[PDB]
Amino acid sequence: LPELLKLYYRRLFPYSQYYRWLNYGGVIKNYFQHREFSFTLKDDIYIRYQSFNNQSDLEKEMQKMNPYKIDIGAVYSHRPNQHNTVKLGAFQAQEKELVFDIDMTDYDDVRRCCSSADICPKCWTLMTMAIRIIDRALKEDFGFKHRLWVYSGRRGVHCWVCDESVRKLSSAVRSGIVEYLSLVKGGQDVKKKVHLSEKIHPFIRKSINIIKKYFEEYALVNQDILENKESWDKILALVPETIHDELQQSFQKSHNSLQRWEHLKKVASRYQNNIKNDKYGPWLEWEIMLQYCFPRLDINVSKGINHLLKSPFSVHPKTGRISVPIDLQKVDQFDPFTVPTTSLAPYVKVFEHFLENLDKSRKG
Amino acid sequence: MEFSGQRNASYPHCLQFYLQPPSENISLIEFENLAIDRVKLLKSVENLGVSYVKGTEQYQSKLESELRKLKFSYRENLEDEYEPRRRDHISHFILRLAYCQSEELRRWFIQQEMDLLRFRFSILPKDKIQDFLKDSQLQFEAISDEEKTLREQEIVASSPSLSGLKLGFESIYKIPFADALDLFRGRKVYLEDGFAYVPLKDIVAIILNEFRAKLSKALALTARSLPAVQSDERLQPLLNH
Repeated sequence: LPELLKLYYRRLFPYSQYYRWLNYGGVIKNYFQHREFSFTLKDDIYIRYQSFNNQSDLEKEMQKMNPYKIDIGAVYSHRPNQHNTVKLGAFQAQEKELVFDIDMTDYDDVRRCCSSADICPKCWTLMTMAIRIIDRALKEDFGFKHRLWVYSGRRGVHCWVCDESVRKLSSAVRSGIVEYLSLVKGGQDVKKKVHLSEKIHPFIRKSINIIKKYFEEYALVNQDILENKESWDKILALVPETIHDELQQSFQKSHNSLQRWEHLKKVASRYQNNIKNDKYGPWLEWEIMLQYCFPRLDINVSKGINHLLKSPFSVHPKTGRISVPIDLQKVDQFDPFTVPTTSLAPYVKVFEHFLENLDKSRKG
Repeated sequence: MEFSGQRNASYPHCLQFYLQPPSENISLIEFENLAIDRVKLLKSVENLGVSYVKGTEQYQSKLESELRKLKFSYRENLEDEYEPRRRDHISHFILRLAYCQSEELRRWFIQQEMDLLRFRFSILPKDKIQDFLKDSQLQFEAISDEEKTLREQEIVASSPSLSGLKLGFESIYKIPFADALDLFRGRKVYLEDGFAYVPLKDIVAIILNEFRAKLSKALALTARSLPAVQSDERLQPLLNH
């Protein structure tokens, strides 16, 4: 791995674009010098609180250490590489991009073709829906303009939202943003994770609209979510016990997940129309669809201003893949198995398009 | 035919936000009793709370009797209520220093102030809302009100709490989802493309929040800057007991 990283950090890493990104035109005094970075090296040796006076310092350090993994931190009250010179308690984080972290391993209770840190073309449709739902929310509902989506290198993607107002958000509002973006509740042992009110806020409506474009191909065809009793038991844990007998009988009489899901919707519709006073909510179909397709997140990644998350155009040590950006005009056409390990130019072009929008917004 | 022929400016409304220092004089017994009667009021708000549920008509009916008995500002009167308003203003400035002696005491009196403010905002007639929102910095401009009936259909279909009548009598105007923060993060009500179809009470919550922020900054200033004024402090023990 180190020789490939030496060549990569010499010839292929986009330093000018990276410095242009995190310096934000130099409008704010010593902003890039106050930016934190963190390096992970051979045998997982570790160096936190890196920071660089200019693009040359960044280039020199990344070529010197040749890190396996790089993480980006906050803008601090002082230069992080000089934090040993600062008074007690005076070294503090001040600003940070609103960062989201989405991994395929988080879906192991609903995906069936793969598990753990491995992925395949069947389950990566979840990441297409996840990117689209989160990005659409950030675009339309939150109104944030500059949103950089990046593949982690193996098992997921990261979103870096880079507006100035976004960079100045507080921990409480960051947590509120995640909570609003988190219909899927609870830990690994919680059986039912999505619950909906009798009448629904328009934010949720759009998620079902996106999911419908992929739910057949993903859930009913590739995952086959109602293939057998073991698979449909997990869905029956989401529904009233009064209709478990009827649903089991209908599933047994039905040949495949397509017919079984149609029967589930029919039974759910009849139960919804028949009984008002039950503890289960009426939008049962939407709850099942959302639990099997909606985005999933770690609130600790986003809430902490001083948190460290993986750098764009860093590398993965076992796959060898570069942490490339994802084109929002062509999300469905991205493929993690085609990622480079020159052919890197389209991803740098996505980064440069994002930065041209950023610069034009700053100037206009 | 056309014919030919001062304290109004101080408080055009009973509502006040303590921006201007009253640059005048006071008596010893005057500032003493102006503050002490309000200490009794602070306790009385929570005594009424332990009596029965917050903000009901029983609360409302008893509370105004407290104000008439205690001679401080009211639901806004057209005669010389400016004297109660300046008494309220002056005595508010005097009250900053007593229960700054502990953060728990600060929070205690802040909480009864929020309850009192919520009551006053609950009392408001329409003309008060119309003139105070324009005369204050609390502008919060409305946009494209004719669309409200499309949201009379959509909100009603989309909300458990709201109803078609609330669209008009809790008169709806367009401001962002973030001004209805608890409503978006709880996903309680119809908001769309980041915008909220908002009645006055959300702006009341914002008023209370910025009031708390400004008052907390003032309490920090009270803790720090005050020692030049502290030539006399004999009331402070009797106030904290």
